[PDB]
Order: sequence, then structure tokens, then C-alpha cells
Amino acid sequence: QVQLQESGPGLVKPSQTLSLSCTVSGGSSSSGAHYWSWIRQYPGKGLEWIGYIHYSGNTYYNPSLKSRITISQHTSENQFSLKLNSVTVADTAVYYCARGTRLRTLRNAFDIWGQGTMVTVSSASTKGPSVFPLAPSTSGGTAALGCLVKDYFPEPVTVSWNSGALTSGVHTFPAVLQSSGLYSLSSVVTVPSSSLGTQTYICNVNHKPSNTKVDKRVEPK
Amino acid sequence: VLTQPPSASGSPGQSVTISCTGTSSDVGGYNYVSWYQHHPGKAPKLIISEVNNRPSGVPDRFSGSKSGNTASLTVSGLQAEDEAEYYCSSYTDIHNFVFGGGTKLTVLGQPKAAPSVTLFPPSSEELQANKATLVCLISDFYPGAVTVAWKADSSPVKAGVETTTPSKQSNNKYAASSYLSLTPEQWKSHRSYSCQVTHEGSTVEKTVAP
Ligand SMILES: [Cl-]
Ligand SMILES: [Cl-]
Repeated sequence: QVQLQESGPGLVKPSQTLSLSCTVSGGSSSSGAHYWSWIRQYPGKGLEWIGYIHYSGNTYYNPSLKSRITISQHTSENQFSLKLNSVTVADTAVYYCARGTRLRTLRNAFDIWGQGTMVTVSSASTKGPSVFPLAPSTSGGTAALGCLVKDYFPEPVTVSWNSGALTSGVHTFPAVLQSSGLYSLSSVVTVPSSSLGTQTYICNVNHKPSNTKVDKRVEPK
Repeated sequence: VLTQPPSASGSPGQSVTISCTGTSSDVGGYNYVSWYQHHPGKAPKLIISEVNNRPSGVPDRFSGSKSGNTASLTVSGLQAEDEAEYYCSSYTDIHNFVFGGGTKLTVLGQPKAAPSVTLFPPSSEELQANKATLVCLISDFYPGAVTVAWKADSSPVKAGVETTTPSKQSNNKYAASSYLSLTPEQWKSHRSYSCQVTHEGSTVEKTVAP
């Protein structure tokens, strides 16, 4: 059937324009019952309908974004596009294109979607992490101790413990993106409460994009 | 906007209902409720439109209905492939589209597991850098959906809250984290802070104090 496929930049800097493109494939057939739409989905957040373009090229934009957007179509390329002006970190999201339809039984539904294209907005290019200890502070006789890997860009960061000798009870969590446009993550390991006096625990943080490695020893406080 | 439960689950072969609660402007406004299924990384798919119409191509196990300002998606014989994120949508008489915030529907393939929750206060070292971060780490939970709420002296905190989507661990359980970004001065300016984790209708809470 018809398929929609998005293209995007991956990363854009604040104050710049975000340009996305949706190519329509598999037979199309231009019709006033179809509305070509953009919708974005926030990091673990809800959905926002951005606007559409329909038929002869008339547009309708979500009133809160109206002043920053242009949706246009290039039918010779079987594509339609979104320009979003002066983006900030709050514009980070997965952007989807979708076909809305007015046909009976399908009214006001989006009956075809693209896979989404992730867009990250940030002023950073390469910045290594600050590493802070999460000092141990149970029913199973264990204590959790960790490292906070803060304010780096871009992803990814890897963390091992004791040079990778400690893998048991180790969890390295997915990153959050801060309003600063910089990432933070944590790594934790669960170890015997009785060993907190005799045992050394060091998190090894590697951020290859900034060529930085940090070794941080984590003690009781 | 539209209210869905963050999680729903059932074992293979069982049936499960997912609610979507709006106002009389949208759901009950008219019959323009639709539902969407989304598998990570794949195009969302329309599974129900005009409240109760199932498109050709969609498995007969999905059915929709509505009653009040509340619409519902029922999945009948749960199959592994039915595990996905589901969203409801409605047209509004204000000439716009509203969406729910989504429901993760897990088709149980192992025992439910309660999250291990750990809450760290800011390190003295971080405080020296003029930053304060509270760190709530949540691991080994299944199904892979949780709700986190932050509290400063029993009062709900919204600002400074940064929460990850759950990610699958190598044991097929899930991990997530939530951070509360504060200044050193607001850190010391409160009696205590709490991270409250809700999983499967059960709430566990950790608390720290400066
Ligand atoms: Cl049942
Ligand atoms: Cl409380």
C-alpha cells in the first residue's frame, strides 16, 4: 500500500531552522480527502499535532506553533515538508508525518504514518562529563552505590566498574536530556553491605566523542 | 488532554481493556475517536476509527466502543505481537486533534517484578560545583512501565524533573531513572524530598534529607 518515509537532520542547534521531509511512496493518487500532517512526540511525553497541508496547497497550523512553521508540498518529488523556525531544546522529539483522511468510516483519523525521525536540539558539539559519586546510604544485606555522569554531549557514554571486573548488580541507566541540551546518566551497582569498609569501588566512565575517560572512586559518606 | 492509563497487561489468550477519558467536547463530542498501535521504531498503525470501525488489515481481536466521555479499546485473545504502545485520538469541536498520553500494553511473558528503588541526595562534591541533583534509580521491574512523582515536604514538584523512558535490561526486565535538578540553596531550604514510584497500582517511596 502507500507508505510514508521521513528524512531529517538528526541534530540541529538552537536558533536554527529545522527542515523535515516526508516522501510518499506506493501509488498515492492526490485527493481532497487526504491531508498531509506533521505530529511530534516528546521524550516520554505526549503527542502534539503540528499542522497539515491539503489539496491545492492550503495549510492549517496548530495555533501555538503557527508563528514558527511552514508546511509545503513538492508533488514532483512526491514529498511534503515542515520548516520549524528558531528551535530550542524544547523542540527535541520524534517527528512523524501522517496521512489524514476524510473518507467515510475513517473520518479525522490518520490512516498511514511514517516511522518517525528523531530530532535532537542542542548547542553542544563535544563536551566530556563531570563525574560525581553516589555514595551508599537492606532486607537483602545490600547497598546501592553509583556514579552520576553529568552534562556531556553527544551520547554515548559507557560505564564499567572496577575496570569491568564487577558486572553483578550493575545497571547503567538510559540518559536524560536536560534543558541545557546536555545529557546525564547514572550507573549503579548493588554490593554486600558488610564489604563497604574493606572494598574499593571505582566507576570507569568513557566518553569517546570528547576523548575523555574518568575514574571515580565511590566511598561511604 | 485525553486520559489513558500508562500500563495495561494480560497473559496470552486473555483479554484486556484500555480506557481513554476526554470531555464532551471530544469523546462524546462525537464519534471521531481513533486508536493507534505503535511498536518501537516502526510506523504507528491505525487500528480503530470512528470509535468502532476496524479497518481491513487489522486483526479481528481489536474492538472499540465508548460510553461517556470515555472510549475503550478491547484486545481479545492477547498474542505476543499485540505488545505495543497504544494511543487514542479525537477530533475536537475547536477544530483540532487531541491525543492521549499512551498506554503500554504488555503481554506477560514472565512474572511481574517490583522495582528496586534507590534515591541519592546530591553529593557534597556536586554542591561545590554550584549544582544539586537528586537521583532516583528504578530497576528490575516488569512490565516496563512506571510513574514517578517527586515531593518536597509532601508537596508535588514539577519543575526540574527529568524522567527517562523505561529501557529493557539483559534479563528482560526494565530500568528507568528520574532526576530532580535543584540549586544547593533550595536543597538545604527544604526538610526532605521524596521519589515516589508507582508500578502495577502499587506505590513505593524513598526519601532523603539535607
Ligand atoms: Cl480475561
Ligand atoms: Cl508526601
